[PDB]
Parts: sequence; structure tokens; C-alpha cells
Amino acid sequence: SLQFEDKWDFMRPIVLKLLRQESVTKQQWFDLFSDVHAVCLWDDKGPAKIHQALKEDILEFIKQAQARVLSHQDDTALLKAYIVEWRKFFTQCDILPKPFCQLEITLSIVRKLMLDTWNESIFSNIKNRLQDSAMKLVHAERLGEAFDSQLVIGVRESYVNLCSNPEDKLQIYRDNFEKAYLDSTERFYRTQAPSYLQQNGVQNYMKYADAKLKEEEKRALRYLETRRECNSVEALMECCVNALVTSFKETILAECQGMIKRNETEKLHLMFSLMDKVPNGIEPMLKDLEEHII
Amino acid sequence: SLQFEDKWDFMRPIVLKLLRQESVTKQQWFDLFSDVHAVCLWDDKGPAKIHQALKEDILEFIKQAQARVLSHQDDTALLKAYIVEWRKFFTQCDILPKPFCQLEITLSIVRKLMLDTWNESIFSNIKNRLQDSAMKLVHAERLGEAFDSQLVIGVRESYVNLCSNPEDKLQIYRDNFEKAYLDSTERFYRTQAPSYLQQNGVQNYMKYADAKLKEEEKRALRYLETRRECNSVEALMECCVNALVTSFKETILAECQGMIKRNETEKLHLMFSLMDKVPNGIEPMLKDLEEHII
Amino acid sequence: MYVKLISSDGHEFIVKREHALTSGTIKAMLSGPNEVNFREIPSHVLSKVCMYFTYKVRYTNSSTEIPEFPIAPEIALELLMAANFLD
Amino acid sequence: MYVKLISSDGHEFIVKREHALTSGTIKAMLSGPNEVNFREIPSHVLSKVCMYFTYKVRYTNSSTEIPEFPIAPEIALELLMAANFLD
Amino acid sequence: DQRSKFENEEFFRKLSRECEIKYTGFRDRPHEERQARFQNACRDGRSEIAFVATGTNLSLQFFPASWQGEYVDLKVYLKAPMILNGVCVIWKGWIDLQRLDGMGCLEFDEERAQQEDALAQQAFEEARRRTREFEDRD
Amino acid sequence: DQRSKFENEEFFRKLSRECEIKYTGFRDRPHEERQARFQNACRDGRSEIAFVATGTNLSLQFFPASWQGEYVDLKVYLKAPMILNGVCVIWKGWIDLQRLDGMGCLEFDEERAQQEDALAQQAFEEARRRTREFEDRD
Amino acid sequence: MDVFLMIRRHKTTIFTDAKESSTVFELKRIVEGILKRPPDEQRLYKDDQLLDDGKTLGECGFTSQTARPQAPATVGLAFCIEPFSSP
Amino acid sequence: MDVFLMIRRHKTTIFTDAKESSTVFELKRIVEGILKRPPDEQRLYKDDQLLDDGKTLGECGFTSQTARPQAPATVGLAFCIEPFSSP
Amino acid sequence: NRWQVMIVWQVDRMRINTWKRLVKHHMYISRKAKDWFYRHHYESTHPKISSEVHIPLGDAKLVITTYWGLHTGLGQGVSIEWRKKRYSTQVDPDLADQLIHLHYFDCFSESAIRNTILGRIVSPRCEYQAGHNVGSLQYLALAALIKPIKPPLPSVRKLTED
Amino acid sequence: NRWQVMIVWQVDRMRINTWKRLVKHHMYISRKAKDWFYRHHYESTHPKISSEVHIPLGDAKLVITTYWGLHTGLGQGVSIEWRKKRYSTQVDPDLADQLIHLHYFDCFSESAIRNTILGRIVSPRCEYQAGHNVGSLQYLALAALIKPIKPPLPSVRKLTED
Ligand SMILES: [Zn+2]
Ligand SMILES: [Zn+2]
Repeated sequence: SLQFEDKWDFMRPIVLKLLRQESVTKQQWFDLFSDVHAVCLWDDKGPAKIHQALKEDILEFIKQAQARVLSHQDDTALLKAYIVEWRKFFTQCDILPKPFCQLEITLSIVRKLMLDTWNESIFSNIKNRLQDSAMKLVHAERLGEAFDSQLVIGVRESYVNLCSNPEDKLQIYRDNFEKAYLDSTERFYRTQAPSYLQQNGVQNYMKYADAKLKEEEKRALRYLETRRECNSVEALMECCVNALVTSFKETILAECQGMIKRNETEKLHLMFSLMDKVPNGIEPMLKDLEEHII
Repeated sequence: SLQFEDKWDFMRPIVLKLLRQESVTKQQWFDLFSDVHAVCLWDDKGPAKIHQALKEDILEFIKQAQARVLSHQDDTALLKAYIVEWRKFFTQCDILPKPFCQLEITLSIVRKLMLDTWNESIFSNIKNRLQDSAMKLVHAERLGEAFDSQLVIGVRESYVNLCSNPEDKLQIYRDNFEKAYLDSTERFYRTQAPSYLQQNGVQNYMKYADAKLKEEEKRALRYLETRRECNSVEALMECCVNALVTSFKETILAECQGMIKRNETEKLHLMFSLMDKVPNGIEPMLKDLEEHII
Repeated sequence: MYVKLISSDGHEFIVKREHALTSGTIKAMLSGPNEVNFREIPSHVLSKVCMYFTYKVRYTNSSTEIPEFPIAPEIALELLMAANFLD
Repeated sequence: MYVKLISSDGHEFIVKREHALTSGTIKAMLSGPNEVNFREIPSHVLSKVCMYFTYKVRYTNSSTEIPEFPIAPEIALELLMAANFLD
Repeated sequence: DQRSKFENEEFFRKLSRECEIKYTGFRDRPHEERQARFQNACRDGRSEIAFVATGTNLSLQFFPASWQGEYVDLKVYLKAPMILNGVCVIWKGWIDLQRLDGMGCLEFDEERAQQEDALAQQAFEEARRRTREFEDRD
Repeated sequence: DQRSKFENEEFFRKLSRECEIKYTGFRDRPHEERQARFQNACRDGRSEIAFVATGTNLSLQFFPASWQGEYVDLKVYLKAPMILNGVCVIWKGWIDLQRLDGMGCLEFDEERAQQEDALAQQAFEEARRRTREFEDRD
Repeated sequence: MDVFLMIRRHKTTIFTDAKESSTVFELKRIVEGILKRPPDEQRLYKDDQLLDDGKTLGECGFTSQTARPQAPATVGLAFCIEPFSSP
Repeated sequence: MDVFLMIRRHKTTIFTDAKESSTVFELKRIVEGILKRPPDEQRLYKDDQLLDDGKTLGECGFTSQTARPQAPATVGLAFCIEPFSSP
Repeated sequence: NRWQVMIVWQVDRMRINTWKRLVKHHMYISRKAKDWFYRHHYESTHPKISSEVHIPLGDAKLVITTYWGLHTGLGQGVSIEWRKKRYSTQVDPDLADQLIHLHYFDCFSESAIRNTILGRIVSPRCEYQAGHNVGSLQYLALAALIKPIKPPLPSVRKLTED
Repeated sequence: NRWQVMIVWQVDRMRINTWKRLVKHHMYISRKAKDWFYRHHYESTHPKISSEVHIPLGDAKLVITTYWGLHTGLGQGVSIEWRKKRYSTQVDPDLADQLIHLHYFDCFSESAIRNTILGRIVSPRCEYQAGHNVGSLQYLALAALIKPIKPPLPSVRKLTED
């Protein structure tokens, strides 16, 4: 009575509409639910035929999207097309696996299928390009040219989500793009800090350092992943502090006596904040305080 | 102004009245309190003179009481005289040391003085006689001739109280009279049980054993010391059980099968009570119960 | 906050929200693109399904004594079909 | 249940029982053979002694802040004598 | 998980209602000696004592630890550490003498919850949650 | 002794009245970042936090165990084992986020009361009870 | 322990929760207010008695033993009853 | 926190305890009943006001600040006042 | 005075002797319980342990202990435990039955739903009805469609009752 | 995250610096405190321990610890302990003073009551008035009869206040 071939003809258009990010309706969605359950139950080979049809449609749409994406030879155009297409694809991959709950139970495999297909289609070939473009955009942003944050956020979340390695969810992401981010940020502060310190002054350097620390914190909160914070944000601002304040701790302790004999409130707040970061930085200013005591 | 010699003349009669178990008055008692405090304070050697006068009067009265006690050459007359005199003396020793609280604080030594004086006066010479007479009275009582329990109770409490050795309060008492009590009771049950078991019967032996156990428990509660129960009552009924029921456990286990095939309620209660006493008496009756099961 | 479960004929078996989410397929159905349509599940099955939903949500922790669910064999096969779809 | 503390002149300074037992000599005096006679302790010191009894029994656990006991030096030596006798 | 099972599961809901407990024993025997036996059994660790919780057959029972191969307390103290139903609990039901009656309630055992084995607890929870029906592959 | 000191001594009478506590800190700074610092300091053991008990200078304070040479809890849990005034106590005063306010109370530490050294406790009690005045012999 | 009741309003089959000692007033305000049906221009028609008119605790405090989860009672509402599907 | 008061009945100097919000009725029944003195054939004579006649909470709820352990207030009684001894 | 606390359920002798009979019959005569163990009291020096029916639930093991001289239960008792490598926890009768059914007794296999829905036969059944303490509606429906041993199966909810 | 809890009393920097001055003066210049000890902050690697005044109370020892960077106490703190052979207990200021007075500073002797009662002189006196937190009526009377250092004695109740 009920077989895969008797209803797959009606099944396919709704699957394609869900896949290709098109407008859909609730009633058709519930009819699709009932149809997939009935085909999974009655037909002896119904689940297998459903799975192979799903994989065929997934592969076809992934090939179409990949062909569209590779059309843009320009790096920035390719980046914007890739982020738009990935956002729509990821919304679909969040929506798509819900109908095939009966298929999943009998044998989510659908979400893994989508993620792996998109990965092996596009990510495996343009991961390096996306990475370098992301660092270029983020370093331009840190220079003072604000850009579209959603692009870098989507790049990062594609890195965290499309990790084929099942040992850790964010293994490839954390051990490639996160460490590249730390190295890039460290080199930017290494290039920038001595010039500002030598030119603008001392208290100017401290206030600029505080402002840049706040900006780096907010950019770590927004750009860098915060769903799990797996040694990412902590490593980022730890490298920031060990590249700025641990770097110029000699200047800080040199001016510590001047602060002690001059009673700067902002500098006091700064060193109170920075005792915790330095593993053994407490002793300079506390010994200066006791020299005041003695 | 105030000296020992100026008021000891008035002090002495009230001390003697308190000592010799005579009628006294509250007002004289409070005047004695005030006088002893004033003499202890003002006179430089007042406390020492008070102490030596007290020791002199204590020794004199103890000598008088000892001379009175040794007058009765008869063992029973000496027993009754000794218990009466000791009861009055111990009441005084409970009452006497309260007035000399100031004397005690400046240097209860009074209670120890009374106890040691009476001990070295009378107990050191008639302890063996009192012990053997107490055993005679207690074994006559267990035979069925009820006697004056207060005599043996006073003997026991004099043993517990007049112990000169300060390592333990009841050491001499517990390791002389208590062990003599255990030995006497054990020999009495050893002499009595086999005859009744052979003559009266089996269930008669069990009911008599229960009745005698209850009687021994009540006599341990009354006669034997219960203020501390320092390994005394536990040792007593433990020796009773290991001389009666642990002794005839072979007969008990022989009749256990008869009970199991006859369902005696009183025997059931008796064995249920006696499981805990015997270290390994559970196995016979429970193996018989399983033989019923098997 | 209730969920409206429209049966095949058109009966509405509106049930408290927290009861309906005991079945996985309902949870997956509400998500994505109230109103839920059950054309294969008629009254004499959906009624008992929602009733079992209430019975299960309340008698799930009471470890003392849980009374059984007496259901007639006249609807038992259709009820198994509904429990295979929803649950 | 109170204790009647008759002073030298004849004043009765009847105090709650639980207060009076804070002094050892009172405890030893009541025992054996109410009524207690204080011929060497007159009003102007016995009053302060019983008053200190109340003050001490109530302000003995309050570790927060215990106010001091202001007593005039005009009666201080007799009060030391009474505190040497009773306490 | 265990910290939340207290407030949802019904076994401890019906147990931790400040329930009444009563020492069962030699009720056939005279009360005077029944109370005497209760006292001389509670004082020492050479007997056994039970508490029937006044109505059901669910009764706690205490045995000397020498019979086997946070500590327990037996004045009027009846501390009981036990992992009831896989979740650690503590029972502080005192008893009243001269009446052979008392109260009882359960409390969470935080120390063992933070110190007992975690892999074993997870294994027990997994084994308790799952169901045998429709499990074996056919 | 310690089991009775709770109900008579006044230090714990004034402490175990379900007292209000408030985290002191960077109040000069804004409330939002103050909450952020409270959260990121309470979550991890690399800072310090205090609670002033709303009115006095008697404030608890937590320093990480790495700074030095029954365990503590820091969700909204603030278990604190400490022998206050010679008698073991336990403090279970939770805090409320988004308001920097909370509650507090003390409870007896039975486990340490039955497991801490007895000779040292007796020595401390003897040293606490006695008085220096009229002691040295002259 | 409470008793679960449900509404049979013509085509509607509201399934909800009721307390053991609920009053008609609180029953009408919210419990049957899912379909935005305030007591105005409406009257409950529980069986033939119709639960009187309302504000009555004599019958609204129905026992939990008559309406067990397996077969809880009906109430009904209007301003008819749809027959359930037959096997 | 309460306030401690004493009775000065001619020769008698009852020392006892009073609560902060005590009423005259409960003060007379037991607190001054140590010498078996019921309110019948007696009236308290607190200072000149004599605490009115009784059953008054306006003044009987005396503050604990006015009377302290070191120096508590007096009440007095009759149906005179003995002077304390002088140094 | 040391002391260990063990929750027990007073049980009339009848139930315990019939449970012992059933366990010993199933373990040896039948084949359903050929995997369990048995420890009598002469190998258990504990003064009250009368018997122990050991259930090797795979990695862990359930142990049911019966007592001899409970105070007017002559009065016996039962206590159910889940012992696993020096980690022992008490367990109520319903959960003990549920854990027992997880391994030994039979149940409609995963392929026992589509077979009955489409009218085919069902190969395995559920002889341990008592091992299903509420279940999924599929279970209730299937048990109604397929309504379920001459020597009764050993359950621990029949025992602790009364 | 490991964590240890220690009760502290917020104290203004004045009180703590004047207490340090008094302790260092009495220990070295005076002879009343020639028995105590002192641990500065450079020999204490703890990030907040600023100073420790060690009081060898015979067999046991009292230890008073001062803190550097309390959150707006720059804000210091103090915590009083009675450490004895790996058994450390917290102690309130009044009890700390009482235990301090038990050994170090001289106090009326046992022969200081009859001497004043009879009018003779009193040889020892009580310079640690603050060490007497209520006392026996003999103490109150004697202190009134004999009403009591130019460099003030170090007390721990003057400090924790405010
Ligand atoms: Zn089954
Ligand atoms: Zn002093």
C-alpha cells in the first residue's frame, strides 16, 4: 500500500524547498512528517531509499553551492559570498534534520551529513584563504577601520562547527585559527607599544594601554567564540598582557616609585588591576610601599 | 583584733557537735562560717592553727570510735556496730567539710582527712573480717534467709570510698571484694545447678535458672555498686551465665531439637535471650531450624 | 501557552504545553516552520494519546503505587500506531 | 524557691535562687544544717553584692559589650571584704 | 543530579515528611523491661535495634560493626549515613525514652556527594535511567 | 561541651540570626563591571572575595589554597568550615547575583566535633576558662 | 492531590489541570480562558446540573477518585457535544 | 532585652526579674508573690505615681535604659522605706 | 559502639520461604536463572544473614539479603542492595525489579513493534511482566495487544509486600 | 577551584600602623614584650600577609595576621588565631586579649587581697587593664581600691574596633 516510490515524488519538492532556503509552510511540513514516518514504517527498504535520496539531494545542492562560490575569483567577493551562503546553509542544517527523526531513530545523522558534505566540498579547499582573509580583516579593524564583524564571526563558527575530527568539537579551530589569532595580536602589540611609549609619554601610554585592553576584551567577547571559552579568550588576553604589561614591567616598576611619591589614582587602579596578571609582580610596588612605611 | 586563740574556744563545741553526730542549729552553723572566715583572714597563722585543731579533734574522735568498735569481740555485733558507726561517720564526712571552704581555698582536704583517718584506724585492721563476714551474709541470703541488706551495702560503699590508693577510686574494692563476690557466686552455682538439673528435671531447670538469673540481677542492682558500674555488674552476670548456661550448653543444645520438634514458647524465649550471651550459641539452634527447613 | 493539536476530523485536543513535550516527534514538529495537524490520528486515538500524556506526566515520579492504564483492545492497534508515530 | 539573705540589721535581700548560687560559700552554706544570716555584711555592701549577682548572671555570656560596674570608693574596702567572704 | 533528585523524586518526598518512628521489639514483654532492654541495647554496641516508621514494613535496622568483616551516632542521636536509591542521604530521627516513640527525617549528604566515586555513580545512573523493552537488536 | 556552647554563648547567638551579608569590593566603580568582576572572581580560584555582614567590620574572606603552603564550595554555594572561638562551626550563607546581596547563618560541624583532636580541644578549653588575676603565687 | 478535568465545548476538547478544591470562579477566569472565554456571555454546563451557575464549592470540589487519569470526567461549555470517532 | 526591678516593701528588699513589656497584673500575681502577697489588700506604690492602681501598660513597660544592673530603679510596696546603712 | 545502618523490609516467613523455593527451582531446574549465585548462612558468619541471592547484573551485581532473627518481623527481614566494587547503594523493590529485568528476563525486541503493527508474528515475548514498573505508550499498547510461567518468576516486589 | 575561608576584621590603616609601632617598641625597647616574635611580609610569600606578631603562649601560640590589599578595608585586615601543633582556631578580640594577659604582663597576685583588706601595701599591680574583660567581684573591688604605661600596651581590642 505505502511504499517509498509511491510518495517520494511528493516528498522531493518539500525537501528541496527546505534545503535551498526557500519559503515553506507549516501544513506541508506536518504532511512531510507524516509521510516520512509512514514510508519509514511500511516499506521494508523505505528508510534506506529515504537515506539515499537525501544524500543525493544533499550532494547535488552542495555541488551547486560550491560551483556558485568558486565563481568569485576575487578574495573579498568570495569571502562575502561564502559567508552569506554558509549562513543560509547553516540555518537550513539547523532546520533540516528535524523532519527525519523516524529515520534517525530506525538507523543526528542528517546534521553530520550536511556538515561533512559542506566541509569536504568547500572548507577543505578554501580554509587557508578564509583564515588569511579573516586575519587581514581583523588587523584592519584593529588599525581603526571598522568592518563587518559578522564575516569573521561566521568564519570562526564555521571553523568550530565543520571540524571533521570527532575527538574534540573545536580541535582544528582552536589549534589553527585561535593560535593564529594570538600570534597576530601579539605581533601587533609588539609593533605598536614601543612607538607609543617613546612618543606620547608615560601616563599617555598607561591610559592608551587600558583603553586598548578594554577594546581587546570587547573584541574577544564578540569576535572570539564564547559558547564554551575553551582556552581561547583566556589565552588571548593572557598573551595580550604578557605582550604589553609583562613586557614593559620594567618601565612600570621604574614609575612605581614616582607613583608612590606622587599618589596617582588612575595609576593606582591600574597596578591594583595588574597585580593579579603578573605571577610575581606584587613585590616591586609592595616593597616600595614598605619603603614609604620604613 | 581577731586571732585563732580569741575565738577557737567558741569554735570547738560546734566542731565537736558536727563531728559526733549531734543535733545542731542553722544559726550556729552560719556563725561558725563567719568565724572560720574571719580567723582565716586576720590571723597570720590562723589557717594553720585551724588545720591542726581540726586534725587533733578528728584523731581524738576516730580513736574514740575505734575503741568503741573493737569492744564487740563477736563478729556479728562488731559488724552491726561498725555499720552503724560508719553510716553516721560518713554522713558527718559528707556534712563536715562544707564549713572549712575558706581553709581549703587558702591551702576537699577535710573529706580526705576523715576518710584516711577512719581507714588507717579501723579498715586497715578489720577489712578481712568485714569481707569474709559479708560473703557469709550474702551466701546465707542467697540460700533463702533474707537479711539486712544495708550491712553489705555499707560494707561495699566503705570499700569503694575508703580506698587510700589515688590511682583509681574503687581499685582496692573492685579487685578484692568484687572478685571475691564473683568467685563466691560461681562456686555457689557450681554446687547448686547439677543437683537440681539431675533431680527436678529439664523444664524445671530452665524455669529455675530464669528465676535465679532475675534474682541475681536484682541483687547485683541492689547490693553491688551501681554508681559507676566499673566492670562489676557486667563481670558478675557474665560469670553467672558462663557458670550456668555456658556450662550446660551441651544439655541446652541436646534439648534444642526437642524444642524445635515440640515448639515450647518459654524455651523459645529463653534461647532467644541466651543467644547474645554465648559467643557462638547461634549455630546449634539455627542449624536445627534449617534441618526443619530442609 | 497551550498547544492546539488538530485531529483528522477537526477536533481540537488542546493540551497544556508541558505535557505535550514528553513526545520527541511533537518537540521536533513544533521547532522550525499553536497548530499541529494529525490526519492519520483520529479522535479515538489522539484522545487517549493526550490523556496518557497527562497520566504519564503526573504519575512518573510517584514511586509508591502507579495504577495501570486500562485501554480496550478495540483501539489497541491504532493506539500502537499512534505511539509509534508520536512517542 | 527564693533564698532569704538576712543582713546584719535585719534587711531581707531576697534574691532569685539561680543568682545566689554563683558564689561558692553560699552554695556550701545552704547545704547541710530559706534563711541565711550576714552579721558582718550590712546593707551598704550586701545590696551591691546581690546587685552584682544579678549583673554577673545576666552579663556573663554577652560577648558583644559588657558595661563596667561603677562603685564608689566610699564602700569599696567593705565590698572587697564581702567579696572575699562570699565569692 | 543528586542535589535535584531530592526535590522531585517521590520516595524522599514521602520519606522526608518528618515521619513518626517507633522501636519494634519485645512488645509481648512488659513495657518496663521493654524500656530497660531498649536502654541497655542502645547504650552498648552488642545488640540490634530497629525502627518501623509507624505503619509500613520499611524499618531501619542497626547491627554491630563487628558482625561484618562520617560516622554513626547512637544520648538521643540516631545519625545514619546511607546511599538510599543511589543518592546519598542522612537520617537524623531521634527517639524518646520512657515512651518508645520518636520522629524522623532525611537530609542530603553533601560530603559523600562531593567525595564518593563519580564513575560508579554515573554507571548506576545510566543503568537506572534506561529501559529493557525494545532494547535487544532484532 | 561544644554542642552546648551554641545555645548559650552570645557570639553565635548574634551570628546565627540569619544575618545579612554583602560583598565589599570596587563599589567606587560601576555596578555592571562590579557584577562582572564578582562573577569572574567567584567562578575561578585566582582572586579573593569578602562579605562584610552588612554593618560591622566582621567580614569573612576567601583566599585561594595555593596562597598557603569537609571541603569548601564556591552556583550560589558558600560552604565554610572553620573553628570559630574554639568550637567547630559551618557557614552556609548564599549570595544573590545581579544584586550583590545575600544571606548568612552558622551551623554546627558535627564531623569535626567527633574527629578533631580531643587533647588539644581540652587544652584550649582549660586555657579559655581560667583567669589570670590572683593566679601567681605570692 | 488534585483531580484533572477537561472541557467538551462543542468542537473543542480542552485538556487542562484542576485542583481538588477549586471554585467555579477561578475555574472560569483562566483554566478555561485558553480560548479567550471570560465568564461574560457564557455559562458552564457540567452534565445536567450545569454546575449550577457558579461560585459554588459544594460540587466544584470534586473528589479525585471519581475522575481517574485513565477516564477523567468531562465538563462541557457553550453560550452541543461532538461524538468521538468510532472504530 | 528586659529591665530588672526590685521591690522595697518597708523592711523587705525583694530582688527579682521583670520583663521589658510586663503588665501590672502579671507583676503583682507572681513576681511579688514570693512573700505570699496577692493583689488583694495591697497596692503598689511606685514612687509618687504609685504606678496608678494597676492594669496599665503605659508605664509598666519601662525602658531597660533607665534601670541597669549596676543601678536599677525601685518600686516599693505597702498595704515605708528603710534607709540603707551608711559608711 | 560501632553501628551500620541498613534499611530493611519486614517480610512474613511465608513470602521468604516461597521466594527461596522459587529461586532455587529456577536457578537449577529451570534455565532462566542459571546465571545467579547463592550464599547460605553457614558461609556467612554474620549472626543474622540467613541467605543471599546474588544477581550478577553484568559489571555490577544486585544482592538480596534475608535475615533470621529480626524483632517480630520468628520474624525475618530483607534488604536489597546494588554492590559494585566497594560502592554499595540501597535500592527500593521497584527499582530492583527494573534492574533485574534489564538483563535476564525477556522482552519484546526492538523489531517487535513494526511486526505487530503490520500484522506479522512477534518472536520474543515478556515473561517478566513484573519487571516493567509508567512505561512508554508503545509498551502499554503492545502489552494490551499481546497479553502475557507455571513456576512463577522470582520478583522482589511480590516479596517485600506485606 | 580550591579555597580557604578565614574570618577577618577590617581595620583602618591608622590602627594597624600604630599597633605595629607599639609592638616593635615594646618588644625591643621595653622589656614587657621581649618574648614575642615577628614575621614581616618579605618572609611570607602569601600575597596578602603583611605582618605577623607571634605570641608564644607557653605550649600553644597566638598569631595575629595583618593583610595588605583587602577590598577597601588602601584597606587592611586583621585575623586572630590560636595555633597549636596543626590545630588552629579562630578567636575573637576579647578572648585574644584575655589569653594574652594570662602569661605576659604582670597582674595582682593571690596575696594581693588580704594585704589590701588589712591595709598593707600591694607589691604587684595590673598594667594590662584591657586584659580583664565580667570578672569576680574581688577583681572589681580591688581595681576600684587600686586604680591603674606611657608607651601604651599592645592590645587587640583597641585595634579591631573601627
Ligand atoms: Zn519486559
Ligand atoms: Zn590583670
